[PDB]
Amino acid sequence: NFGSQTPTIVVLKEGTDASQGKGQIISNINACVAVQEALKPTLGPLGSD
Amino acid sequence: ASALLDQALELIQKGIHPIKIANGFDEAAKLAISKLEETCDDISASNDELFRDFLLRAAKTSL
Ligand SMILES: [Mg+2]
Repeated sequence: NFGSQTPTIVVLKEGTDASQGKGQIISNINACVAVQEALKPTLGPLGSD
Repeated sequence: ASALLDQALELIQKGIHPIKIANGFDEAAKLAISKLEETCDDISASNDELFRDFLLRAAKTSL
């Protein structure tokens, strides 16, 4: 009422990411598999560095 | 060292695993050292007069 703007209140502070939907927990799986991709060739005595 | 890497690059392109290349260089390094160790002779039997000559021989080479 103090102004014609009347902004809409956002629950979370600006800059916060989103979640739920579909694939949020899948995003955490692909992050661990990509890290696993580097450690797989290092396994075994014939492995690399 | 670079000569070992140049000969290793040709072996990698042939499909050889890099560890198998490193395993062959380790066994071949001890065979070369043990071979040259048998060929050399001991100069410690000479006296101090001849011992100075061997020091003059290796000095002129490094200079
Ligand atoms: Mg020198």
